[PDB]
Amino acid sequence: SLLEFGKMILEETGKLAIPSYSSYGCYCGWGGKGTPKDATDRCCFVHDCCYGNLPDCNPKSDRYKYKRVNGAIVCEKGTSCENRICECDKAAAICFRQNLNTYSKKYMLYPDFLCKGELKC
Ligand SMILES: O=c1ccc2ccccc2o1
Repeated sequence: SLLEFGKMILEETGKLAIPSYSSYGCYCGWGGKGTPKDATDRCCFVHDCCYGNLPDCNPKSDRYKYKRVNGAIVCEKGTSCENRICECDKAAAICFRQNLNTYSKKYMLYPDFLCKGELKC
């Protein structure tokens, strides 16, 4: 759920999901359309696509458990949906950590109309 995901984000990046990643670019927070604005926005695009592969699951509210072995995020086994949502989130968190050096504040509260172009998953 958005509860575990936000906790991963904070531990990885040191930033708070809201509002650091809830209104960033074209895909972080609104789901959305357009061409990802940067690496971090690409993390969100892929994350959205990951959730998109789980039609019969509920990522926002289904809670899962995860632990950290040597700092590494480890998804604990739960239901099938829980295992897969965790992996989707785990990947986004790492992706965010990997692109921290490039995170830009000019993309916060990005206006919707500036999100143009297309990109399928
Ligand atoms: O798209 C979202 C995702 C999570 C969330 C949590 C609190 C308030 C607003 C939110 O919007």
